Amino acid sequence: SMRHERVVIIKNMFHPMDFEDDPLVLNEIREDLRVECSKFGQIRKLLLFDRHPDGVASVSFRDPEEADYCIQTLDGRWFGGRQITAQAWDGTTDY
Amino acid sequence: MRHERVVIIKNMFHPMDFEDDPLVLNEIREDLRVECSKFGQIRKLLLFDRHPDGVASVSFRDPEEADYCIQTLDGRWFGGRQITAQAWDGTTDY
Amino acid sequence: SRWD
Repeated sequence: SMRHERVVIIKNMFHPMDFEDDPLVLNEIREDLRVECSKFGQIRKLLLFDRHPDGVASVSFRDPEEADYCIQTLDGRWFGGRQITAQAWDGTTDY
Repeated sequence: MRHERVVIIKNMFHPMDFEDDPLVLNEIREDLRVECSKFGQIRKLLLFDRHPDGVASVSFRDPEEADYCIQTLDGRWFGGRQITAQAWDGTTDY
Repeated sequence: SRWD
């Protein structure tokens, strides 16, 4: 929503039950995401909201073009049954 | 001498895919009909929506169409899942 | 469509 927003919100990337019966899956998913997103730009912060029912992650980049690139590439990508969405953070919603 | 016409596809879905949205099962069934119709005439199409392995069966009019469907679909990607496709054993009920 |  901000003119030069650097924070990307990714949704539908997991369900919290994915982590119930194997505690290694969370770290695998987190680094899978870090590996993919570091092709797009310098990551300043990466967060998985591992109990959010909507499967939310946020990736903060150094430059707005990096967030724009990430969004373009990831949004609508299929992943374990769901289309993930990727959008600029509105600058207010918590997860 | 069995000329098997039935293809068994696995890992095409998970039953939890359907629990939130009651339209997804028919959506993916029809998506499978469209793709499989590229290989030949379909006689019968079944999705076993409670099976944890994500199993569907596709029965073709001719064994050559089943063979071609198996060659093309095994290892392909459907909704972000890699599927397997193989000849039915003729005895297992999913 | 979810294909490929």
